[PDB]
Amino acid sequence: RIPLWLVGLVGGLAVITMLSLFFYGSYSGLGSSL
Amino acid sequence: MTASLSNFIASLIAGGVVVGVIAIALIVISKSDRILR
Amino acid sequence: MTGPNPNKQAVELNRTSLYWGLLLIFVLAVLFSSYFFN
Amino acid sequence: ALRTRLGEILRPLNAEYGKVAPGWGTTPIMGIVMLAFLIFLVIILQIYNSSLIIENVDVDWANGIV
Amino acid sequence: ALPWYRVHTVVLNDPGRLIAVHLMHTALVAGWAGSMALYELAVFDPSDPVLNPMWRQGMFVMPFMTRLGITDSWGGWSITGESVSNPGIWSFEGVALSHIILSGMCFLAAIWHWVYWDLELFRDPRTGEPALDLPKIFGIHLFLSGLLCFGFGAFHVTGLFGPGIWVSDAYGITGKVQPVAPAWGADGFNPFNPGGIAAHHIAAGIFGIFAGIFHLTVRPPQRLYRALRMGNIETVLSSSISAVFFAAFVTSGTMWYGAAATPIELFGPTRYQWDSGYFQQEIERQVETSVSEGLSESQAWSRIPDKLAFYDYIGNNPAKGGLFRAGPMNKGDGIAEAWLGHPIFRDKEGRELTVRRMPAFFETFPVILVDKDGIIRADIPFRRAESKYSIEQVGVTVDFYGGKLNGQTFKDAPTVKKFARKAQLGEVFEFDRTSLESDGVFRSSPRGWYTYGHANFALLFFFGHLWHGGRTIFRDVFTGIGAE
Amino acid sequence: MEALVYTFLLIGTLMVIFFAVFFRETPRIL
Amino acid sequence: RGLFDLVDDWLKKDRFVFVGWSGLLLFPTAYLAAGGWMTGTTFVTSWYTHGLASSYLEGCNFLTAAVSTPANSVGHSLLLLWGPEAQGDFTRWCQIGGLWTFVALHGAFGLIGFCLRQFEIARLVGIRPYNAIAFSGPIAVFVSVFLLYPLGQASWFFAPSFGVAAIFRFLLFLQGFHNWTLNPFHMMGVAGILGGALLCAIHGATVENTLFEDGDAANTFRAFTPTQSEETYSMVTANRFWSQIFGVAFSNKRWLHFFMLFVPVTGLWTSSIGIVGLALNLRAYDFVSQELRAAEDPEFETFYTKNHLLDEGIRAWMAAQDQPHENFVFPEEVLPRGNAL
Amino acid sequence: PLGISGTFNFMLVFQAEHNILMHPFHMAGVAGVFGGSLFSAMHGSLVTSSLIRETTENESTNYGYKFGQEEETYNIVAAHGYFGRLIFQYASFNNSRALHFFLALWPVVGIWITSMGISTMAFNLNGFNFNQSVVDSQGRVINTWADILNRANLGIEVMHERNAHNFPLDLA
Amino acid sequence: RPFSDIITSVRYWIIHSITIPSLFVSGWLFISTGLAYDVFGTPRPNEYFTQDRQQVPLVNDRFSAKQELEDLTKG
Amino acid sequence: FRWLAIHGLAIPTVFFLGGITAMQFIQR
Amino acid sequence: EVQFGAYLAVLLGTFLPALFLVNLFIQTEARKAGKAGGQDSD
Amino acid sequence: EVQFGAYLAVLLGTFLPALFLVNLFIQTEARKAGKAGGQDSD
Ligand code: CLA
Ligand code: CLA
Ligand code: CLA
Ligand SMILES: CCCCCCCCCCCCCCCC(=O)OC[C@H](COP(=O)(O)OC[C@@H](O)CO)OC(=O)CCCCCCCCCCCCCCC
Ligand SMILES: CC1=C(/C=C/C(C)=C/C=C/C(C)=C/C=C/C=C(C)/C=C/C=C(C)/C=C/C2=C(C)CCCC2(C)C)C(C)(C)CCC1
Ligand SMILES: CC1=C(/C=C/C(C)=C/C=C/C(C)=C/C=C/C=C(C)/C=C/C=C(C)/C=C/C2=C(C)CCCC2(C)C)C(C)(C)CCC1
Ligand code: OEX
Ligand SMILES: [Fe+2]
Repeated sequence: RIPLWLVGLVGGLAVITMLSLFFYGSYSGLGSSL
Repeated sequence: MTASLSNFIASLIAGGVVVGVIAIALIVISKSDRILR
Repeated sequence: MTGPNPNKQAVELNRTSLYWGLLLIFVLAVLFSSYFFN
Repeated sequence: ALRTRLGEILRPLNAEYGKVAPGWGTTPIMGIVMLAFLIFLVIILQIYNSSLIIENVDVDWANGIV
Repeated sequence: ALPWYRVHTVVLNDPGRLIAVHLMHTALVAGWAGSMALYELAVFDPSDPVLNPMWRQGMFVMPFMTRLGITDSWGGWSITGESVSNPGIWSFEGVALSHIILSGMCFLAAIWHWVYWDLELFRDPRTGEPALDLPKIFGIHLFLSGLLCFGFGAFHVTGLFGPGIWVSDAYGITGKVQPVAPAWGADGFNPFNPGGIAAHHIAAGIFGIFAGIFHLTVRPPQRLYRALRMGNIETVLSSSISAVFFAAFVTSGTMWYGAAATPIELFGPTRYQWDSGYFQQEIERQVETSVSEGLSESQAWSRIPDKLAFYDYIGNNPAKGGLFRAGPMNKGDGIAEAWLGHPIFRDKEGRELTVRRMPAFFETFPVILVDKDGIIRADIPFRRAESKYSIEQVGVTVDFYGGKLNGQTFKDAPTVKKFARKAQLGEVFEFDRTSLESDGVFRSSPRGWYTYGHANFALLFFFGHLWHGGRTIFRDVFTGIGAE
Repeated sequence: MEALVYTFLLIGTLMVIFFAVFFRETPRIL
Repeated sequence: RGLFDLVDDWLKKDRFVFVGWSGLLLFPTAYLAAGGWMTGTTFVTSWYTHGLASSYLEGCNFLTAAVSTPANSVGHSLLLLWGPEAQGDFTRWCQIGGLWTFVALHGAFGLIGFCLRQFEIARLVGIRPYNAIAFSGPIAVFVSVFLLYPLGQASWFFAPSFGVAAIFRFLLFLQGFHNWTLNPFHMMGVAGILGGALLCAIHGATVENTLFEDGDAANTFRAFTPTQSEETYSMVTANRFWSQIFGVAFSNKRWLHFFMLFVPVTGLWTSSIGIVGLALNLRAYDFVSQELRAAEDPEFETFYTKNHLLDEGIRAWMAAQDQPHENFVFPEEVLPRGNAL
Repeated sequence: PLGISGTFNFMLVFQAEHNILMHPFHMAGVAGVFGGSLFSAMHGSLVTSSLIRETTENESTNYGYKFGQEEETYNIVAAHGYFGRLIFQYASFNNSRALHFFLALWPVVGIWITSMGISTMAFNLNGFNFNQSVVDSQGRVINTWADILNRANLGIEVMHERNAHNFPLDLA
Repeated sequence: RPFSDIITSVRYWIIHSITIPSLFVSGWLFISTGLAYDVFGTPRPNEYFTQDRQQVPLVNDRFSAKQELEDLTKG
Repeated sequence: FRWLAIHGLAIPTVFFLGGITAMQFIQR
Repeated sequence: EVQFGAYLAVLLGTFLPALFLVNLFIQTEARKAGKAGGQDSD
Repeated sequence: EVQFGAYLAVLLGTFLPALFLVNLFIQTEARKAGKAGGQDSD
């Protein structure tokens, strides 16, 4: 048994590591106009 | 008999097995999951 | 002739649905006039 | 309920109403026709679309005989 | 207590007045086609069927009479131009007057069939309630349409007992009503083959004869009589509409893309004959063979008919008109008079410059002169200050060949700019814009209007398939649903 | 001559707005 | 009993997702339209068809990625995977733009299969089928734009590509070349979309502000059990409110909720009729009485003639890069510029 | 401009000078009125689907509602079980109050956000600009859909107020 | 079984602690090994332009479109 | 069983997100 | 220059359908006054 | 050359008064069907 709010916490900050990774590569790599 | 006509009948056979493997799988599972009277 | 039809009904239109249908025609007349006059 | 002379002739055509063939009947015969007519419409569309090329059939304005 | 949108549902349980209504729609359709064709003969002018055909004069139903074999009129003129002493009964006036007489008789029959609604024919002999045996009514009415299909293709079309179909050549020069022998092979499904039309209505008429022989004798199954609700009459209407917009996408399709059933001598050219350069490449091909047979250039362009260059004109494209502008195409720029010729542009260096042509999208298009390899050599500049490719610099001279400007050469910039602007519009013609008060914007051909109505209709009838269809299946719950 | 039709359509539309507000069929309980 | 009855009873069984008969048409075709879009916007380029970049491999974000329409040389080919163009190769099928017709065709049979889903569930639950008839609205916008609009045009190239900014150019391509905003069918469509958003914002805010006291809590969301027969808001009050604010008001809940169906859906049907009229280039481009006057009088200016000069800028400036197949090489001196811009 | 053609002179010139379509607040209100007209016709259909029999087939459907009645005029359990099978079970509001609140939330929040798109673009804080954003390793500009959208904006920018400008940049 | 009772269970996270990283890394290796450029034919950043072909490549034929893309993708 | 219903949508989604995180670190 | 068939389009597009909808209202109120039996039925 | 305001004179001189006289007949028959009380009164 795992508390449900721990599950939404770890997956919720996992999405932030996915989203902010996508806004990172808007300023670096391809499609960055550097 | 052309390139275009031979490839189309092969797609018609391929269009038969796509309907087929859906239908054959659907008859078998409809036997097992019948509803009690 | 033959007998009276048992499928006679009556038509209704209340005062509410009059103003819808009037305003429907005038607004379509305002909209489509400018194109018809060209 | 007014007998007319033309009404007497056509009366056996309307005298049946709602007789059915019991069971599934000729339904599997119909579907083989409908599967066939589905293939027919696919073929004559792809001839027209030039996505099914038949030898000595060219979809272009042809010299009709004058 | 009916609402205004349910007033015509008193005919649901009344077969005797179902006919009198369906005869009255027929008396209005037939009275339209008679009175439309009488209106078109007061407007038509058979002065020049080469530069003023029937599709320039906005004739809509008139290319449907000439498609199935009507060329003469009681005035003595003909669309083929050959004179006639007597067209008999079936001329343009004879057809128009006979669709009127048919309208007046379907009118009087609908007064009978409305008054005498109570006939024993429509009663059930087992219950007494008014019923229609919809499986056998379909057997009769499909067997009749097998005969009128097979009878049409075998007798009217093939010229056994009929005139035949309007056929034509590939480039819309020659065309005449003639019998068409059917093509039974895979070449019948070439839609530009007129033999496929004869082979269709002969073959598919037989299938419609012997389907009515089936659908008379064999009764429906118990499952399909309940599943498709064949006791209800609205399942006929739900599925008849599906067989009617489906037919209307096809006819609007083959009108717009072209078929042998839509000749470009009657409805006008398609837009795909402008996009591919279908007439530009053909006029050059009849000059490439003329010049190769030892000719001067102006004698080569003089062999080109005025009709062939008239299709090479952007004002005959149906994709140039507008919606709320009205009238014939002659209202566009006037009745054409003559062909001004084929201008050929040459610079001071002497190379040949072709004017870049306007596509069908562009209402406005800048005049650009391009040589053979694609390099921009001259134009008419918007901004005249920093000009590097103007006609004054390049020194473009114009040379006409054929037409009424046959051997002429204009060399100055005022005159060359006037012919460079009118050469991006296809060929160059002299019009008569004072007869019909022609304003100066392009209209559409009857090819364009037919595709408009019968494809906006077919989209609306798709909603009628879903309304009347879902009204058939769900019939027990249209007062509402039960709370239990 | 042309703008006379446009004005008649506009003030004619404002008439049926006036009659719909003040001469409305007043709904009543029971 | 029979074989048909066992299959009919299995599909209609209560389960997680209702399958039914219509799920055999929906679930295969909708899964491949959606997955064909996610693949085509991620991996497949537009470098050979349009000469663009429309993938995530090519640096485009969510906005500038698309599944793009094929070349003009393809014409209106269906671009079958086994066809004469692709000839069985998957890689050359993607580069021609074969995924776009794959998305549009399997998507068109998803909207068929989803509208059949709404007739099937309504017959089992036992209700009137107005969801399936209101969903016919969005069917008339998919068909008459993604299908019937490129059919009337030169090829599939002039269709909306399935991407966010690729719709946005289709909005701009349709003003300069067609004058779409002048068309009365868009004008009756904006009246239904902004009219439909109006009705749910009012009916949302009037039900929620005439609620009854059914509890002592300050939260009013808690005080509603779903199976209760008492109405949850005072219709007499809400009528009395709007009869004095706006002047006229609904006195009929059956007429109200039907009117919330009619207004959004009709704006999708009337706007769908006009876009069929632009497949044929029957556009409402000009008022000729405005155009004949502005030609003879070089002082008469309206807002309407100001929009034509904005459309010459759309027809000239983008059409060089819009249509690389036609090879428009415009000089600098033909492009209409204004003063000092 | 207070008119109809003046509105589209306003919208197109606002596109060239501010790039509203790429701005995420016009994006959040297109979602407000497409969503608003969705949930309007989605709520208005599920009430009209589940009406209770109170009329005959001859008279109108609407006359089964007497004004000011206290009985509920539609089976709300029926329309909940329909939409509970049309998508799945847990996506359906059984609460009619929370349902009639979501109809008021979605458009109004979508138009608050949109009207503060025009406001923040009144002070020349324009929408996104992805022009010349994709380059190869050589450095040549690879076009995107935003570059095609840019050439539509450049056509309106060089043509709006074709006489009012004297200097190379439309600062106003 | 209810959905929230699944993801809170340990046996769920026993299975999906192996399958998620074994499937996310396979989506990484699908790109970093250069495989996605060859299945879908997407140009690498090296190969939008070539030494010979300096213009924008377009398909200009209905039926030999497969053969023309064999031309424009070799160099 | 519903393991075929979710994992037809989730097994692709994690696979593509494995590729979209890899494309952030690809440069010229 | 305007099209002179547009006056016939608009002014019959107004009047003919709008005079139709008036008739369905007048006979509606006549049936209600017809059944009511007082001073107006006749 | 004819006067283009005469089409509006004639076709409204026909239709507007003739559609008026139809309305007085339809509400006449509705009052007679209103009092009669059978199948059409409502
Ligand atoms: C084959 C054609 C056909 C036929 C025979 C019917 C027959 C019927 N329909 Mg149906 N329908 C059709 C097509 C057809 N429909 C199409 C295409 C649609 C989609 C638009 C509909 C949508 C529809 C709805 C939504 C409803 C019906 C209803 C009805 C029934 C009564 C009609 C009525 O009271 O209208 C009476 C109409 C009037 C008094 C005036 C209508 C005025 C129109 C809008 C403008 C004038 C018409 C114009 C002159 C026509 C030009 C010709 C053009 C068609 C080419 C009747 C069974 C009703 C029903 O279900 O019955 C209970 C109903 O509610 N139909
Ligand atoms: C000797 C054999 C023979 C021959 C040579 C023909 C010859 C022909 N038949 Mg025919 N036919 C025959 C026997 C024959 N028939 C028999 C035995 C039957 C059974 C009764 C038919 C039934 C039949 C039908 C039903 C049709 C033909 C058609 C045709 C024409 C095909 C070329 C063409 O223009 O189609 C063009 C091809 C199509 C139009 C394909 C139809 C597919 C539809 C349009 C798809 C779209 C449907 C959808 C609702 C539209 C909206 C979606 C939108 C987004 C696109 C040609 C005249 C077609 C025709 O008359 O068109 C002029 C046609 O529609 N035939
Ligand atoms: C007595 C018979 C008769 C004859 C010989 C004609 C003759 C003519 N009519 Mg006319 N007409 C008639 C009766 C007749 N009319 C009646 C009774 C009406 C009222 C409904 C009309 C209404 C009418 C109109 C509105 C028009 C004509 C027109 C024409 C002319 C061209 C016909 C044409 O292109 O149609 C082409 C016909 C079709 C394309 C019909 C196709 C049938 C569909 C595809 C059937 C498909 C379903 C099928 C049943 C399924 C089963 C198939 C089975 C075999 C397998 C021609 C002179 C045209 C004209 O120029 O008028 C002056 C025109 O526009 N007619
Ligand atoms: C200073 C502020 C004072 C208030 C200002 C008043 C303006 C109010 C406008 C009146 C609406 C009249 C339309 C009649 C309509 C009519 O009478 O309907 C009456 C109808 C009442 O329906 P019931 O529930 O009575 O109907 C039950 C059944 O009988 C149905 O038939 O009320 C509504 O549904 C109207 C709600 C939508 C209101 C539609 C308004 C659309 C805006 C106007 C569009 C035209 C503007 C054109 C200008 C060129
Ligand atoms: C009685 C009689 C007679 C007579 C008859 C007649 C003379 C007829 C006529 C008829 C007619 C002459 C009719 C007509 C009709 C028409 C119609 C019916 C039309 C309509 C149309 C419509 C309505 C349309 C609409 C529209 C429009 C307008 C626009 C666009 C859209 C649409 C298309 C929708 C005779 C002597 C022979 C014989 C004896 C008896
Ligand atoms: C194409 C094709 C194919 C395939 C198909 C399929 C199988 C597909 C699938 C696919 C899929 C089906 C896909 C999916 C994708 C997904 C994605 C990739 C997603 C993403 C997501 C995101 C990114 C989002 C975000 C977010 C979050 C996470 C949270 C918060 C919110 C938001 C929204 C922001 C085949 C083989 C048939 C062949 C033919 C062609
Ligand atoms: O005023 Mn109205 O539009 Ca706003 O940008 Mn600057 O200013 Mn004028 O130019 Mn562009
Ligand atoms: Fe509600």
